[PDB]
Amino acid sequence: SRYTTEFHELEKIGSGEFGSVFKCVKRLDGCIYAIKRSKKPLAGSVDEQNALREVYAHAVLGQHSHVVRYFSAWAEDDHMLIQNEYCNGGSLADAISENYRIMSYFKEAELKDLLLQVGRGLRYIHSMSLVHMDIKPSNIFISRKVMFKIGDLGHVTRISSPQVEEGDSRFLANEVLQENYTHLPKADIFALALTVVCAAGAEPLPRNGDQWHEIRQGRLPRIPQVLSQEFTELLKVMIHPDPERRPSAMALVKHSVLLS
Ligand SMILES: C=CCn1c(=O)c2cnc(Nc3ccc(N4CCOCC4)cc3)nc2n1-c1cccc(C(C)(C)O)n1
Ligand SMILES: [Cl-]
Repeated sequence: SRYTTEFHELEKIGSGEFGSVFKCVKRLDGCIYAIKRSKKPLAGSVDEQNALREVYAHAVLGQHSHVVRYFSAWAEDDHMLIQNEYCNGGSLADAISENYRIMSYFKEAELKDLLLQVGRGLRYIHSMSLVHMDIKPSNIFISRKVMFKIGDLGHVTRISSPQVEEGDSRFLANEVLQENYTHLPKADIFALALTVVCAAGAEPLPRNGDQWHEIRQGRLPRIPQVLSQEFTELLKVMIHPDPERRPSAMALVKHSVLLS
C-alpha cells in the first residue's frame, strides 16, 4: 500500500461523507501533509465529478502562496487519496469557533488582512480562467505571521466553459441559483465577503428563507464589532445584487482600504 508505505498517520483532522483527512508525515522527506482518503465514488456520480474537478484543477493551477498546495493524488483499495500541504492553523472555520469559545476575535486590521490574502488567491485562480465556487470559512486554511490559503478545489470549474455544481447555499450568490453563469468570478467575490462577515463575528448565515433573500438584496448581516464605514461599504458592494458592480479579484487586491 502506497499510503502506508510512503506515509505515517499521525492524527485524524477531518471526517465526513467525503471520508477522512489525516495529518501524515512522509517518511522520505519528514514533512507534514494533509491527506484525504475517500471511498472511490461510483463512476458517473456527483462525487466523481467533484473529484475530477479537483485533480484537473491542479493540472491547471500548479502553485501559489494563497492556495493550498497539491502534491499528489492516487487510488488504491477502491479508495482515492490526495496529498495536500498541511496548514497547521486549521481552517478559518475552526478559528472562528475557537474565537467564540474563549471569547476572542479578529481585529478589523485582521479582517482586512484575511480579505486581501484570499483575494490574492482568487485573483490567481481567476487569471487561470477558473473559479472556485465554494468559498467559505471551512475551505480557507491557516498557516502560522499568518497565511490564509484557499483549499478544497472540488467545485472548481472553468469561466469560459461553465460546469456548475453549486456551493454551500449560505454563501451562494442569487444569480448562480438563477443558473446565470456569465460572471462566475463575481460569485466567488460574493462568497468571500460573507466569509469575512463570519470571521467578523456575525450570527450564523441563513440557508434559505427571508434572511437569505435579504442578504442577496445587498444587505449585510449584523456585525457586532466596530468596523469603519469604509470597510463596511466594501463588503456591501461585494454582495451587490448586480454582480457587475462587485469588484473583480484584481480590483479587490488593489483597493485602498486594503492597502495594506
Ligand atoms: C486534504 C484535504 C483538504 N485539506 C487540506 O488541503 C488541508 C490542509 N491543511 C489542513 N489543516 C488542518 C485542518 C484541520 C485541523 N484540525 C485539527 C484539530 O481539530 C480541528 C481540525 C488542523 C489542521 N487541513 C486540510 N484539509 C482538510 C482537513 C479537514 C477537513 C477538510 C475538508 C475536506 C475541507 O472537509 N480538509
Ligand atoms: Cl467576471
